[PDB]
Amino acid sequence: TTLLNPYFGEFGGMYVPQILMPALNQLEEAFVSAQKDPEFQAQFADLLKNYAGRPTALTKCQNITAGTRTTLYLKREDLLHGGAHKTNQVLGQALLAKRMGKSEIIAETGAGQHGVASALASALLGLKCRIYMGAKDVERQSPNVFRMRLMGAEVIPVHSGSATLTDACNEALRDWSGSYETAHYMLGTAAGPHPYPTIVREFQRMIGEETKAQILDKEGRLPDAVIACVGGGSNAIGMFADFINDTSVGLIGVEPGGHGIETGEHGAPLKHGRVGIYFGMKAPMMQTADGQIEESYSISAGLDFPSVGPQHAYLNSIGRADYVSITDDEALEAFKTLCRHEGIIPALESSHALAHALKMMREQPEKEQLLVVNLSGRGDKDIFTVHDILKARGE
Amino acid sequence: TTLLNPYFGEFGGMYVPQILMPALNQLEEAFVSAQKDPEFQAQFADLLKNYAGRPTALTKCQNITAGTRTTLYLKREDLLHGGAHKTNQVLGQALLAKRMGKSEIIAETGAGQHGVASALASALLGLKCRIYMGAKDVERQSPNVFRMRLMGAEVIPVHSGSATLTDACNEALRDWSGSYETAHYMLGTAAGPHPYPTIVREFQRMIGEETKAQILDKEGRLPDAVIACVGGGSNAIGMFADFINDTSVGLIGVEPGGHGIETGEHGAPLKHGRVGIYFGMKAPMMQTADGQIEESYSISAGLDFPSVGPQHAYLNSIGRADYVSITDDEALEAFKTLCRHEGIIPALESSHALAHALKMMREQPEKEQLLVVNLSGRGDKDIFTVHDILKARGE
Amino acid sequence: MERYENLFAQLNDRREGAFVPFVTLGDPGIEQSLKIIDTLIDAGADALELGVPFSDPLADGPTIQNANLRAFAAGVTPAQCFEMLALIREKHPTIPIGLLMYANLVFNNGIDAFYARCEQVGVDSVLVADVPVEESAPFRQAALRHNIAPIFICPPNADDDLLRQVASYGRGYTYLLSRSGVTGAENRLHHLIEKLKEYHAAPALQGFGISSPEQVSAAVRAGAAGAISGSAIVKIIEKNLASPKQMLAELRSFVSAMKAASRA
Amino acid sequence: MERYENLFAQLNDRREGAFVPFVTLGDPGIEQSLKIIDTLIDAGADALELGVPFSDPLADGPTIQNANLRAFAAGVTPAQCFEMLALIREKHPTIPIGLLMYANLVFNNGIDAFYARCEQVGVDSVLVADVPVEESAPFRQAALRHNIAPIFICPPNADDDLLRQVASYGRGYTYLLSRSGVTGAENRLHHLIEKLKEYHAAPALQGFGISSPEQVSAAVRAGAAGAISGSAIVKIIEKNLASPKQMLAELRSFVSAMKAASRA
Ligand SMILES: Cc1ncc(COP(=O)(O)O)c(/C=N/[C@@H](CO)C(=O)O)c1O
Ligand SMILES: Cc1ncc(COP(=O)(O)O)c(/C=N/[C@@H](CO)C(=O)O)c1O
Ligand SMILES: O=P(O)(O)OCCNS(=O)(=O)c1ccc(OC(F)(F)F)cc1
Ligand SMILES: O=P(O)(O)OCCNS(=O)(=O)c1ccc(OC(F)(F)F)cc1
Ligand SMILES: [Cl-]
Ligand SMILES: [Cl-]
Ligand SMILES: [Cl-]
Ligand SMILES: [Cl-]
Ligand SMILES: [Cl-]
Ligand SMILES: [Cl-]
Ligand SMILES: [Cl-]
Ligand SMILES: [Cl-]
Ligand SMILES: [Cl-]
Ligand SMILES: [Cl-]
Ligand SMILES: [Cl-]
Ligand SMILES: [Cl-]
Ligand SMILES: [Cl-]
Ligand SMILES: [Cl-]
Ligand SMILES: [Cl-]
Ligand SMILES: [Cl-]
Ligand SMILES: [Cl-]
Ligand SMILES: [Cl-]
Ligand SMILES: [Cl-]
Ligand SMILES: [Cl-]
Ligand SMILES: [Cl-]
Ligand SMILES: [Cl-]
Ligand SMILES: [Cs+]
Ligand SMILES: [Cs+]
Ligand SMILES: [Cs+]
Ligand SMILES: [Cs+]
Repeated sequence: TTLLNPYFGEFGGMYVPQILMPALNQLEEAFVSAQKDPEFQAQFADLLKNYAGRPTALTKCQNITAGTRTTLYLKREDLLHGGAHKTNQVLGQALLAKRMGKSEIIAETGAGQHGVASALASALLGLKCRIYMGAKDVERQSPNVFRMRLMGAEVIPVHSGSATLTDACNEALRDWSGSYETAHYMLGTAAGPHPYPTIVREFQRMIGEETKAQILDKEGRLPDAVIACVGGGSNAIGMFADFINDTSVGLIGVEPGGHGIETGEHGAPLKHGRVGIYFGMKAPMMQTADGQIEESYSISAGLDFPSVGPQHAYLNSIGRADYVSITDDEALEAFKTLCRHEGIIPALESSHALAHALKMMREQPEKEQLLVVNLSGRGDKDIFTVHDILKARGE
Repeated sequence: TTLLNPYFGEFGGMYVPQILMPALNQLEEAFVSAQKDPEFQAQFADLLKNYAGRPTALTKCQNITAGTRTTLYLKREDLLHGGAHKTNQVLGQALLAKRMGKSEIIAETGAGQHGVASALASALLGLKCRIYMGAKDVERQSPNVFRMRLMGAEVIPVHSGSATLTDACNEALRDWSGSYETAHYMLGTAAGPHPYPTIVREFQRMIGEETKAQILDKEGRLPDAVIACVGGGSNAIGMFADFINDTSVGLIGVEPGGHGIETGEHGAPLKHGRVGIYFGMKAPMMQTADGQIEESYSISAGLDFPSVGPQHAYLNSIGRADYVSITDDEALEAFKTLCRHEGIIPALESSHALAHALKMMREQPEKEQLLVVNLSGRGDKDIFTVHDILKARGE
Repeated sequence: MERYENLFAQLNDRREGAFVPFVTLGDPGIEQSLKIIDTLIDAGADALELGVPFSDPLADGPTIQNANLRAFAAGVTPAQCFEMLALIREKHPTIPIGLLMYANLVFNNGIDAFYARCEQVGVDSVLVADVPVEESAPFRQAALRHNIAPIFICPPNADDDLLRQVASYGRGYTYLLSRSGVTGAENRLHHLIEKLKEYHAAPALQGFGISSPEQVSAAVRAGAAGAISGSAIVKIIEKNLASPKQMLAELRSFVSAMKAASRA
Repeated sequence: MERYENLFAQLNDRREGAFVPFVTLGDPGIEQSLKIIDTLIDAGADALELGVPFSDPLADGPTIQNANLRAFAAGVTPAQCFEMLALIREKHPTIPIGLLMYANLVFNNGIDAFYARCEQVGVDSVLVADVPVEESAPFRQAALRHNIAPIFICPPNADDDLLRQVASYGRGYTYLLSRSGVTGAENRLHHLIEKLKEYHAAPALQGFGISSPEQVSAAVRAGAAGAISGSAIVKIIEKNLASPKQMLAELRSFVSAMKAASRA
């Protein structure tokens, strides 16, 4: 029994070992109570404004749309403390842990952005934080690993199986299986078992709420579409949520196409995978014909996750949101274009969303359209990756 | 003849070759006109808010002051687009260049933060940007150099003499000596010949103006002191300016003490150098007994500049502002402390200011004091430097 | 299903509890796994719990994680597991065979078709490690339609609603969880056993951390029907990978000792 | 000061313009610099412009930047420069000697004391490259008190207020700047010359980019009093660092050609 519906249509659920169900029920009840608590909301609002820096700017990009009838705004989650939207919801979950009387934080991370976000929130709020990260990812993300440890967090490489995100996901749930009485599991995206897809959405929905207020102030109308990259789905659902009942506003999620959908080396399970049950949820997955969870692929580490949040699968199924993919090369061209013509260095994750907006503009340049891209993070973390590609390419 | 006083007491002036005086007079007149132009002010305000992200947060740091009677706020210029306060005034100078009908930007940089700021402003406003940087600095700041070039700027290493900031300063003035009819020299700090110390202050004074409004809102009173690191003096004078007539507010500038003042390996000319004439101004300098300009030193590249802006020398002389120094080791301990107890990674430059506030607190822990630190940038750029020291040290 | 009811009736007539080992199918290879399983039965095992190798076993500690990877190193697939299961049943008509599954392998080609394949090869029960009772309806319905016992976990943190749920919905045996955490012999209940009997639950087997004969006798003394031991068996496999014959001899001596402890 | 007035009076009597080379003192070494300077005079130089090596010569192009660093490579200091200057004056009583200074070296131990030292060793003029007329008051006052001509730059972008300023304040000669930019022979005015004469300015010498005899004759034809050449001389030094004797012979032939061009 739960207080809230664990499913979005047929997607979602609570597919965890029985031993973890009391932890999820506790978390659901604490969340439901906190959402009715003006004291909790005020503390969350205080941290978001005075510590993280909200509201974030909404930037009109004039140079990149010149000569077309597209107006393009970027919602600047790259300016949030920590450098990405991940910071929003870890502050809320850290307050939820304290509401429950918990003193320790467990977190998983692939790219390191959510782990850095979890470590900074725990340092600020006095929580002891431990972060699981696939050993492969520890090796390629030495900067973010050092950031986490500077903030007092314990970073634990996971040599299980593939030694990547999903195995870090596994060891986090393994740990929480025995420690949930004192520790809260701070999941990093809008996926996993209920109540996490719901909590993460509500603790990211200021993205879309601010965007709506800002576009109404600047343009006098709602956007024609809002566009966001989709790894697990947290920045996208944060941008989408306040527009879901504005049925004139298109909701476009961009999955990583990697080397090309036809190559199989991609991260686009929503449109090109198959529904399965893993990581506590029923959701589209990258999986073998035999039902083993496959490895995804993307140039951007933050999108390299073989599933997707269940609310996205549901919004797709009913036709409310449309999902597309963008390849490595398209994302790289969008990265360069924003650097050179707007002076903003975007995360390679966010560059997937920008690339699709640039496609919408370039394919139909006399179509009048007002677009907002969720600029989910800054791309300082990506300059070494881009440098190595650019000069291995010749340019 | 000038419109404004080129001197602060005996410090300052316009000590440039005669050929450059018409360029400085043009710039002064354009600045004076722009400051009376509501259209210019509105465009500058638009860029500061919607592109750079102002206002920046004022963060209360509870954990680091626990058990003392110090209340410490951090003015979060680390959250500004680009990652430091440098972005503020390059947006204003870029608009001044356009006001003059100029289409090219010349800039100098030592650490790369001002060069990255100049490149992003020029990309946004459609100016062709070229950036001089000592060859030594090009080698140690490969990340920032790659950022500048991604934004379309030309980065030119200077093999002159010491091949550091002052020689980059020299080649910039050399270039401007012949190109000033089409190019504007975008100086990066509150120093050099008039009118630059005045312009840079006025285009940074939103730091202190916002701080005053924010502290009055949160605390109901003015701070007891505001504290800022001093390289050339731009973030410090930006924080100080709106408080200069609030004579109860202490103004504390922190110079880099390097390995220790007694070692001679420091960057503290205001308190431990000698007045000289160089870089277009009369100001305290690091210089040999024979009047050759010496090399400064600091762990932080952004403070490694052998002089100081003339307004700081003047404020010191009349006793309105007090200047102190902080060594490498003190700055490193402040860096670690903020990471671990507030979840904020500060620039090693800003860590000098934090270190002195922590000293004020720790030396007199029952003294009631309300302090603001200018947190001039974020320290992502510094994690490799800190990592190498920490493990060469054993910890 | 039928095989558990016959086993427990015989064990009570012999005044014995059940000893039930777990192994991963195909660890360390198909041929050696089949010899491992025959040794366990011949040494005294009363029933079997058999894991199908899965990419992401989030309920298993490091010992069984490594067992899954050893099986993957041999190229073991679910289809090869079901051929093994048919051969095991053809050799052992009365031994109850339970599967330890992860939900995606059951759901992959259709939940009903999974349980139909279980019936065809002669499996007796299926435990789906990441399906709580709250999500269990389609699994337990398919199980019962194909004469497969659905096995439910009774955790130590259970309440009375859960106990009534597991008692009503389960068949074959009730898996009495020793503790929180994951599977493992590194980390080592009578109240629950009585309420489960009160609610006419399937007979209880304690698992998760049983590694010594004293723990088997303890489970029988607590009125449980028996005990399950997985990691202790898998560790013996892991210790002896270089000597297959020693592996079987060590397995035989451990199983014999554990089964001896179930008389009293 | 007096030596420039006597020189220009003699040159006009000989119907000649002045040719004035620039070199950095102590480039490439003290001993070789002294021989360089004696060769320039013996070859036809009418006056000298001599640079004191400075850490940050922001008005010099790459040729003279490298000259400063060569001098620093030899350990040349301002004090060693002033000992050279005294020896040069003792050898050459009538040759006007002008210094090219940067402001900090003049200001370092006191502006008045700098010009007193200039008088003691027999310097005739001082050009401070980074002091515009707007900042010149303490320098020109100290200069005049010690019988030193303060040399002012007339740029090509000058207006009539500037022309009247340089004409009134300057002595010795007026430095007629060829162009914007910095010193150099890589980058190669009669209106200003007449107004300067109208305002009774010191006689004009054109500099910045004079590298060929045709340019000297052009300056004389434009009614200037002569021409100054720095980088062309320094380049000859830079070309011949490995052969000191060839360096002096090449210097002699260039200076002789440039001085010949000043007759007409
Ligand atoms: C800057 C940025 N944009 C988008 C995403 C995509 O995540 P959602 O779909 O928004 O939840 C990420 C994710 N990062 C994860 C994955 O490794 C992590 O840090 O651990 C990100 O860092
Ligand atoms: C983050 C930060 N804080 C303080 C300063 C110090 O500069 P002011 O005193 O505020 O003008 C700097 C400077 N950087 C220069 C020097 O190399 C540059 O980037 O080129 C800085 O980057
Ligand atoms: O002796 P141990 O500690 O290795 O325990 C035996 C493990 N093998 S098993 O098939 O019975 C088994 C039973 C339940 C499991 O997870 C769940 F409880 F969530 F369902 C996992 C494995
Ligand atoms: O022939 P070039 O092009 O090398 O010119 C000669 C340079 N030597 S100099 O002493 O007369 C000389 C004169 C003026 C200078 O700067 C100033 F104009 F700002 F004052 C610098 C050098
Ligand atoms: Cl419900
Ligand atoms: Cl359902
Ligand atoms: Cl709410
Ligand atoms: Cl590192
Ligand atoms: Cl808003
Ligand atoms: Cl409007
Ligand atoms: Cl097209
Ligand atoms: Cl004035
Ligand atoms: Cl003055
Ligand atoms: Cl104003
Ligand atoms: Cl790089
Ligand atoms: Cl404000
Ligand atoms: Cl108040
Ligand atoms: Cl003390
Ligand atoms: Cl048997
Ligand atoms: Cl059956
Ligand atoms: Cl059966
Ligand atoms: Cl039953
Ligand atoms: Cl002669
Ligand atoms: Cl004299
Ligand atoms: Cl004299
Ligand atoms: Cl005169
Ligand atoms: Cs447009
Ligand atoms: Cs994905
Ligand atoms: Cs305090
Ligand atoms: Cs300094």
